Amino acid sequence: VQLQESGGGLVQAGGSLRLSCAASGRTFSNDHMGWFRKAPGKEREFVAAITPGTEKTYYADSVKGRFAFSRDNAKNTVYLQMNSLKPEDTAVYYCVATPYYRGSYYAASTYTYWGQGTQVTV
Amino acid sequence: KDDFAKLEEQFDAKLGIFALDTGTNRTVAYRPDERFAFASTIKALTVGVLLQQKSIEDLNQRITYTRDDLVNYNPITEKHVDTGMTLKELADASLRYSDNAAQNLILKQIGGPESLKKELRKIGDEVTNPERFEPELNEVNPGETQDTSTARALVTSLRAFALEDPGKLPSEKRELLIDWMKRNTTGDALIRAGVPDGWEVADKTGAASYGTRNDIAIIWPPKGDPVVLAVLSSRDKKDAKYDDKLIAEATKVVMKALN
Repeated sequence: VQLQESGGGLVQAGGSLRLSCAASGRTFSNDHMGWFRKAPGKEREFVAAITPGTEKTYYADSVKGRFAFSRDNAKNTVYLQMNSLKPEDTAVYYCVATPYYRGSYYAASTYTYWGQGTQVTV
Repeated sequence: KDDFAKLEEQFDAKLGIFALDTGTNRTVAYRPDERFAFASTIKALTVGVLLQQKSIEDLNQRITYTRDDLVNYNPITEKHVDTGMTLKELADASLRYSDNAAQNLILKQIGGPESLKKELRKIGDEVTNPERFEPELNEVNPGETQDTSTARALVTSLRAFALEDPGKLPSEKRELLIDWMKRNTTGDALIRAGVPDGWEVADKTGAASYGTRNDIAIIWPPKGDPVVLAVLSSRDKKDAKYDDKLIAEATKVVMKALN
């Protein structure tokens, strides 16, 4: 089992990136997915979250309106489309998962499955 | 009645009001059974449930946590990651500062939102619908019942925990809840701003999506029995702002109606 994030890297301010989170070992279709980011020196913060059924999305105020969380159960992948990128968005993006709602979506301790992370530069 | 309708129009908002004078049972109501996102007002009921489940001695139990437990607003909890905080300290932070991680830690201690719901049903609250943790519980779209309550239900539940009749907490624990709420730091422009000077106030505030702005309180005259009231409000658009003055003004109307 592993969660591998792709689609990140070298991009300009105002541009767009589509982060891909490819899963392996088990199906993550029933799992509450999410995104977290960590910039050098700055503390790790919540980005986005998605439910399995109705697929309710939750975004951080700092990311609200620009980012979009979407799923693809057949390919075992979840996507994060980032529009109107700001220098503020420069961080390592982590793909997170939990089979159930054990706590807040904003809390890192709520996620039992974590990814290696992908660098995003603006 | 027409006074509340006039206020609603002045602030482009909808009001939900219920007030009960515990000394005479005189009531003031305006859409008392209309659902609103309860927002951080739930923190008062969560502590009420915590107090039913824990002895005063057990409130001294230190709760360890990490940065992974922190959410969007952690004014107190962010300072004590290294040592942890006791249940007493977490309740203080949750009620007085509206600390979101403190609420979440307490909620986990009492078994989560579904356990809070069960315990509220046990005291006779068939309306309050706890479902989510902070801050996601603030994301309520109109028509939804998740993380909502009514002015009548919030007053009934607050009264149940805070007052001797119907005493859902023993005296020592009631005193703790009242003390924390009396020392709240977030409600100076709400119910506090609409009660006459000299009257004591124990309140809990909340703010949520669709310009939701709430305050629930127990208020005491210099002499006599307390009033329990809930002033809830919301607006039509998702990104609407709120005005604390609406709550203060609605409180002034309530006080006139009761006196």
